[PDB]
Amino acid sequence: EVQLVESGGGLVQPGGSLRLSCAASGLTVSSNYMSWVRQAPGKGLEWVSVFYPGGSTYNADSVKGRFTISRDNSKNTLYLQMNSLRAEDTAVYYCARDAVYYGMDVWGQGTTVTVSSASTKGPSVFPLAPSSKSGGTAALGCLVKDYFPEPVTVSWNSGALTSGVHTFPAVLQSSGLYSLSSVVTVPSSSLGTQTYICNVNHKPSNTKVDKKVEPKSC
Amino acid sequence: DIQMTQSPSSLSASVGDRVTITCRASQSISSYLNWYQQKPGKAPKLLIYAASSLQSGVPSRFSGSGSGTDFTLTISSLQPEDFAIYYCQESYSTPGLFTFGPGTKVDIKRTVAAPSVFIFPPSDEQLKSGTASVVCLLNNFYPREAKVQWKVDNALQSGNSQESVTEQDSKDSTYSLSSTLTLSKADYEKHKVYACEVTHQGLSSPVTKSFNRGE
Amino acid sequence: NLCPFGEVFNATRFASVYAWNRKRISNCVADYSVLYNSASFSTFKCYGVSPTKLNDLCFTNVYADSFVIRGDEVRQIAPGQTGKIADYNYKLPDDFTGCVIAWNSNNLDSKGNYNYLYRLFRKSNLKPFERDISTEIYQAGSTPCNGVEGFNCYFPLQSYGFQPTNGVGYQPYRVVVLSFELLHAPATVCGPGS
Ligand SMILES: *[C@@H]1O[C@H](CO[C@@H]2O[C@@H](C)[C@@H](O)[C@@H](O)[C@@H]2O)[C@@H](O[C@@H]2O[C@H](CO)[C@@H](O)[C@H](O)[C@H]2NC(C)=O)[C@H](O)[C@H]1NC(C)=O
Repeated sequence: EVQLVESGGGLVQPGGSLRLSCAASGLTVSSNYMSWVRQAPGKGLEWVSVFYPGGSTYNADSVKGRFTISRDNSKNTLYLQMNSLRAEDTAVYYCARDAVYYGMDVWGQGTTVTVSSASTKGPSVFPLAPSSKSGGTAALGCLVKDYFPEPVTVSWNSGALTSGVHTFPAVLQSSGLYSLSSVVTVPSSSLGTQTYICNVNHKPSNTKVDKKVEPKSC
Repeated sequence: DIQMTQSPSSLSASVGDRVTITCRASQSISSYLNWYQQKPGKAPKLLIYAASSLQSGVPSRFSGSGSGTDFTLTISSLQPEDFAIYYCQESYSTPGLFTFGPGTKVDIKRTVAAPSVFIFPPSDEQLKSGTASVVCLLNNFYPREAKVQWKVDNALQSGNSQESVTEQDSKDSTYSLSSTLTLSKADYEKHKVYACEVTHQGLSSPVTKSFNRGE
Repeated sequence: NLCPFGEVFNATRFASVYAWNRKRISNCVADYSVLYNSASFSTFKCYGVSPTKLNDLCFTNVYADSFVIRGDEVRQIAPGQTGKIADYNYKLPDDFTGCVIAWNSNNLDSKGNYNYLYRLFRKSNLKPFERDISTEIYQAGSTPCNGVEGFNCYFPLQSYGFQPTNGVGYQPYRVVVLSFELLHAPATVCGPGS
């Protein structure tokens, strides 16, 4: 039916280049106000570039001199050429048709761009050991530290432990590497007898790690 | 340019509630304002265009209102699929790189629930590598608003921690929060008392969890 | 006999920019520096001529184009500009010879006034001094619109919505563009110091 399909996103180093495409069906790109809009992790929507039907194009100040919007009528496709990329250009990039009075009614699904100088690296997995201090519920977990790029998946006891589990969103550290924690609450009574192991998978580095989490010996 | 603000930043509601969200414009932009809904990880979806016209395919429980400077979006009977972030957008500025509002998040209402708080020292294994991560966990609390204050030998720490929060739990409608304090091994061994102090509406006074390095 | 500039500058009603008015000035004496020394104009930019020297010049004909736009759009009424106004409503040539004159008309063209329109949708840019008055539904896809608004089918004109409450960038401005024609023909429009 009516759709916009973005492609071209990927990982690139600072100073590198990337070209996004947006293939349209059900509307004519060259006849519309066509836009690229991006959303950084946890932030709001930011307009990047706009292509007027008659040919004029405009860039946000944030990408001035670096990004170039273009289109190909024969392919009914919109493009965004991104040069001199920087870490803060990391975001999901959406293409959209703007019917200004009638709203932005058609949006693509988005394509992810990650700009970073970090090397691919598998995480270290450290125990968050249950407190020695207790006739109720105890918390334990694993700290999954210093990996790149996303994602990491975490299970507990190879999937036998699911209730009470919270695996948190990763934070990007100042090193450029990600870190996250996964925790679970369990009966304090089980600490002496039930084994708790977090299973960590980081496919970009082919890393699989199992870490047994137990009370710390004093 | 035009700056745009929405109220409130966050709202709690239940299925079947009547919800109203408002939006404010740096100028009077007549009826040139649109409303969008966004779910996590998905593109925004047009709900209202020209302040009051219902976008085709959008259920009739959505309606828009207002003119000039202030506008309100209304959901007559909130449905489970309506929990999301709602943005307003002006269609007025030049040359068409318009500005979106900051967004109003609508989450699921439930009884207040205080967090259970846990502090975790760095593992000995990590300390060998020269870095110490101290972790504070706030488990299963509601509402979302919460404050974590790190203390080291009673000195309040600023600039050396990061935190993240889960999405509202599908079963019990609570949030959980993890905060990580990072120090070098050298700095970690210069101090004894490591404390996480948590403020939340469900707690009469702030709760502190702590440990002494070396137990 | 003096050229009827007051008929243009002091007209009670001004046209919408998409339907800009043109008055042909001919066979008369033009006192340009009366206009120039006036203090009522926020914009008075000339191209190819000097404003002080205008009263000593003769032209074959002079054209006075007039319309209302938004304050932040006045910058588009110049050679080499782009934007919704220059692209789809009123376009000056690159080799423009004439003067662009504008003044804030907030106290005249703001009542909420929705009378003044501009063209929002157009598939190609206007040529210089082209005037497009069509109201056909704009076809944004491959499906014909058959005169009804809907998906991919937009009315091409939109209203300015002038509210006197707003800042000066969003206030209505009356514009007069004077273009000076020089041909191999009699010069019928002369300044007083000719
Ligand atoms: C456009 O009109 C102004 C103002 O004209 C004055 O107000 C009118 C309502 C009407 O009563 C006119 O007769 C008035 O003169 C013109 O500006 C004036 O020019 C005359 C000389 O002709 C001078 O005596 C006045 O002091 C001027 N007033 C101001 C406010 O500048 C102006 O010349 C007209 N525009 C053109 C292009 O002719």
